[PDB]
Amino acid sequence: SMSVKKPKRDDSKDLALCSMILTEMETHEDAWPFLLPVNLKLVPGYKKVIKKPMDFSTIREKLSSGQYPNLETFALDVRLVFDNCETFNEDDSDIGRAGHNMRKYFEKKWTDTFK
Repeated sequence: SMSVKKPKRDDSKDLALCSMILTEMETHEDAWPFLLPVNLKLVPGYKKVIKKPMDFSTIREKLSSGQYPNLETFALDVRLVFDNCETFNEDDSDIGRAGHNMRKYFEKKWTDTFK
């Protein structure tokens, strides 16, 4: 509250560390469904159904342009990529499995870097 603060966590490396994690996600072999924005002209249903599209290239652009106020907003966008994937894809499909694998990969990197 006013004039009552928890001890100051050092957040000066967060930007660099989020960038590294994003690089690691981008270079994973199962990243291919998530690297670029879904083509809303060519994928039936996607525009209507997925209210907030998100992808790794868009996260990169946001990150590099100071559009994440903190590391939780970054994590929220990454999770949005996978939540979208689950909404639109059967679990039993290549893309469905890709999204599960990537989400796990991310959550491990996140816990190991910050938790």
